[PDB]
Amino acid sequence: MENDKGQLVELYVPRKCSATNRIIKADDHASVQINVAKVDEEGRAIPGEYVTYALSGYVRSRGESDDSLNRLAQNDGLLKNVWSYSR
Amino acid sequence: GKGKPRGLNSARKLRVHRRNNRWAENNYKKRLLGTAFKSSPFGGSSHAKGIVLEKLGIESKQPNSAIRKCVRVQLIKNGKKVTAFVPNDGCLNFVDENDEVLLAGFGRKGKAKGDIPGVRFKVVKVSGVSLLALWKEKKEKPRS
Amino acid sequence: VSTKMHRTIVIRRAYLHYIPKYNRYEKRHKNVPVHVSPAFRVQVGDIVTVGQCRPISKTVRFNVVKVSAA
Amino acid sequence: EKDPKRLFEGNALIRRLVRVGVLSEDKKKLDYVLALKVEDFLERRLQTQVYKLGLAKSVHHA
Amino acid sequence: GRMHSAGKGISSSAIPYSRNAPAWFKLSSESVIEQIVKYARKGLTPSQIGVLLRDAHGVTQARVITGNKIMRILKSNGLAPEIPEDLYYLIKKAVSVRKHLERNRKDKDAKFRLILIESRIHRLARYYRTVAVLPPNWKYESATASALVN
Amino acid sequence: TRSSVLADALNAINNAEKTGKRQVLIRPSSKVIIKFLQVMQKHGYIGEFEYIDDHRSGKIVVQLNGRLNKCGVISPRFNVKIGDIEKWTANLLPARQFGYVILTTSAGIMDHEEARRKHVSGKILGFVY
RNA sequence: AGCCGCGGUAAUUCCAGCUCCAAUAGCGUAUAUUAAAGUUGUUGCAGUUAAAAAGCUCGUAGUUGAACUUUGGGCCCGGUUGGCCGGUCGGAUUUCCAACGGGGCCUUUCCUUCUGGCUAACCUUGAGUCCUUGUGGCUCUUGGCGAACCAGGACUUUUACUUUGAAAAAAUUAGAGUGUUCAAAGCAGGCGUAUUGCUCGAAUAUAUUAGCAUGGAAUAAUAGAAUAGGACGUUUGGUUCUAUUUUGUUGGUUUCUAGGACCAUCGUAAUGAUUAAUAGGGACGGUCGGGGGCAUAACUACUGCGAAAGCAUUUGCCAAGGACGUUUUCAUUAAUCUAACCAUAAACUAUGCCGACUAGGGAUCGGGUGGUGUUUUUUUAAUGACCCACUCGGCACCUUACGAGAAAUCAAAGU
RNA sequence: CGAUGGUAGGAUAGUGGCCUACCAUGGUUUCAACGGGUAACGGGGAAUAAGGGUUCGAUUCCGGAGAGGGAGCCUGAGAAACG
Repeated sequence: MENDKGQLVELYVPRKCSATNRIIKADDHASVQINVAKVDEEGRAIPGEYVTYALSGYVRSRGESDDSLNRLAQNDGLLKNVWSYSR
Repeated sequence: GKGKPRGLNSARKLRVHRRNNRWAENNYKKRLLGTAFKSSPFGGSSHAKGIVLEKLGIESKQPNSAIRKCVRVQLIKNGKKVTAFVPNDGCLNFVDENDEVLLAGFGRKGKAKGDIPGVRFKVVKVSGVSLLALWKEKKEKPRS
Repeated sequence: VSTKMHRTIVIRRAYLHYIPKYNRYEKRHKNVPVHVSPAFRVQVGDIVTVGQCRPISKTVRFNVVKVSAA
Repeated sequence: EKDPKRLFEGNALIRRLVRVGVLSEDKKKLDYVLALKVEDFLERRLQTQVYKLGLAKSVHHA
Repeated sequence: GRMHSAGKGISSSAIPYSRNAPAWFKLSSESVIEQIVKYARKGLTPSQIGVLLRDAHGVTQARVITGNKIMRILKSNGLAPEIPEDLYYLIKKAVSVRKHLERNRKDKDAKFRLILIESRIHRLARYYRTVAVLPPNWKYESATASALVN
Repeated sequence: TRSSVLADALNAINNAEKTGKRQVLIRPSSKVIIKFLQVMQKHGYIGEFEYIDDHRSGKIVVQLNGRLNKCGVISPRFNVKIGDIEKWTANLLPARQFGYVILTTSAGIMDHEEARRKHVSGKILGFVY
């Protein structure tokens, strides 16, 4: 949101979920956010780099969380052959 | 589906049910039947003049208890009779009789668990002179 | 809708009527009596067109001018 | 906008408020009248414009 | 959901997708259109024809192998019955309960299963009269129960 | 029994987007379903969709993003005049700068801004935000 | 002292003194009506326990009713907007861009035509006209036409809705202009030399049912060829009816000719019938049940059947009915079926009822399809029982709750 | 004892069951006819108002009716008139 002149005039833009594109507010106290570690050519881990996933409050309560991890992670090449579209 | 019809050519059921059970609104039924003439002692008027039969003393039974002073009267346009009320000559000293008086109503509804009992009217002037002009003593009752 | 008189018939017309508070329609109808020349042959159930002339009877002001069958 | 009733009845309402001096001369836009206040008319009476212009020592001497 | 009942099942045949003949048909339309009339002279309904045709001579649907339906074929060759077939079967069902009633009288039950069967006939008869395959003075009655088929 | 086909072809959508799914299955299709969908697709509210056909009246499989709050239907399709769009739009829609109510109008099915600059009017059909 | 109430001495309200508050010309009291009132509910209420779903199924009028029949592609003109451009002794824009609406043609494809003038325009026998010389057009002459306008037509399903127009008195209502000294009003007024003057006004909007004129073809109805008396033909035979014309003219005749309809058969078109609803009815095959009528307890819940009240000994008759199975068939959806008792069972009540969708869990009852699994044995294939897994239909039960609720609670009492 | 239509007359400024003769048997109705109430003259308009609406209109303008209650007619272009 921005005025006639052009500057943003919210307080501060909030975080969308990543499995269902909802919006996570300041009292969604089950809204997990999870990092994984990039890897090295020798087989070690860079201490400073991540890949970040944000999951909403209610994809976890129904129990649909871990499958939504496997769907999300496998697009980024983390896994192979553990999730399948045509169920 | 709400239990009422929604379709487009349905305006006749909708308007004939509404005036059908509009007869439970309590003071729309009073207005179309016109019970203001057939039952009310005034007939539909603000004030009314009568002529006083006699002094009465009435009392209030449960929790309250004191000495409420009222008055009989007989209306000129009608012949029927009612019992009015006169406000706070609590000294017991303004009996008056065979006089012309002007009544009014209370802004009426009440609580008679203390039994401030079943009268409906009051008195605003007597023999051509206001009541408060005598209580605040600005006139005195006209006679020769 | 009726051909039981001698040289007159009765026409039924149908419309709808709008009630603004309820935003809807309701059906109505009106019957008109007209006159039939013996040039035409009209049985019940047909659909005619009719035009207006000066007062013919107590209750008549139209007579048929075309006809199309059922 | 560009609706000829907005342009004829707007630019007359604006023009009358400036001509008595309530709208500011840089606030000639139609949204700016929706935040006008009640003492912006109270400061244009003769009781108030004669005390400010130095003729009476108080607002009750006006 | 079953008019004049309260059951809710669903079980019909499911028509296959292709609108052509199967590849395991080795006949002609002329060599099959006449077996229909060869059993019409035996006095059969369309209903008995097709089930006899399917279970014996392998025609899946006369609708697709010949260009027409069964009743259209029968109407063109003049073998058509007078009263339409479904309506006739409700009539014949209605007399068999009626014939039971001349021998029984202490059945308050099956009295009120006949007013249901008769009710489906006026529903059928309005439609057939309106589309005009029955003449507009066809009416059913208890006297015409024992008249037109009986 | 089944009276409106569109009215529960949009009841199948938001009933399975309140639970955060991504795709739904509609049955039967219609000529007025598809054009209602094609105006929630040129505005971004849904993704893409496919039309089955099975020789009766086909099914549809739609792909939902994340962006619908509600889509609906108005069931007597009343007769909107032209001075009366803006009373229908001040009641159905959450704010003055987004959302749409769509109309069947003599020059096609369209939304309510698109009907302003073509200067037409018609019967109401539904809303979307 | 409207309504909760304050009195039983001295009262944080009666009766009076003092000091404060509110409006200032009191809205003080009475009676009607409007808002408050989602307590009349189209927008927009109330389903179990709070007022409130009729004893039960068939069925009038009324309301409401599945999907489908011209989409797409290509070219081209001309709108005002975001604009580049300002070029400047804000307005041009040489000039291009993005959108946004509009024409136009072509694609198997829109007014359906006819006769006349009639006007411009292509052209015909052919030059005038004047420009490189022309059947060049422009336009002259004969002649083919489309082309603008009048006039006769000529025939062609019918509505609902919506767009724009004419026509809905003034006063009043929204409202433009205008120092009645401001205002409510009014329709006035303003300017010079005031010396014989010129001069601006008295607008505009408000279809708000029915009728009238007009644009569009979505939505929802309606008609058309099935025994073809169907449509097109300059196939041919007919039967009629009019005489406008010419035989100056007139009346007395009929010859054609045009001009009306109807009458057989002879020719060409691809000759002409929407699917088959996880809507409904109808057949068909094997079954199931304390369903009903005539005759002759235990099993009773864990669950069976019937529209409801209700329904238990075997045997046989008479008809009815749900579900399942199927590559059969047709093209459907609302007038209100001892007796009589006294209530002496918190005497559980805001459920066309049909339809779509939304989380788990295991037991049981019908029908069907599977399986190297068993075992009576015919044999560890199979008949045969079991067993396992799926599947469509049934009355019930246990979980949770995103949801709903005043709560108890509820897979609907949710969306 | 005209209710709905047909044919011919009478009467009127004139059409018409407006009235009279002979004949036909029609016309209105659950889309509410016919009857009952109205402390009911109709509209332009009025009060309240987010939107939809609820309640009023005897009363300055236009239309109808009346002159104590019913009926009848004279003069006139025009009245069933009440100065």
